[PDB]
Amino acid sequence: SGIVQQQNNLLRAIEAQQHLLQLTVWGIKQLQARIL
Amino acid sequence: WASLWNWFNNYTSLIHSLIEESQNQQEKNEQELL
Repeated sequence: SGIVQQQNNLLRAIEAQQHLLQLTVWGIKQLQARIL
Repeated sequence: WASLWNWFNNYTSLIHSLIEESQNQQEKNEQELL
């Protein structure tokens, strides 16, 4: 059961990393808009 | 941008919690199953 729980743990980590990644994408597009 | 920094902060702390819990569970699985 610890293996199945660990798969949930890593999936949740991957999901939170994706939200952080999308925030960095937002910032890059905003920086590009102000520079050009 | 101020809101962006606050969201960066909230997600960084959330991710560290999820990683820590994954580390603890990995050590538990290694001891309980190996």
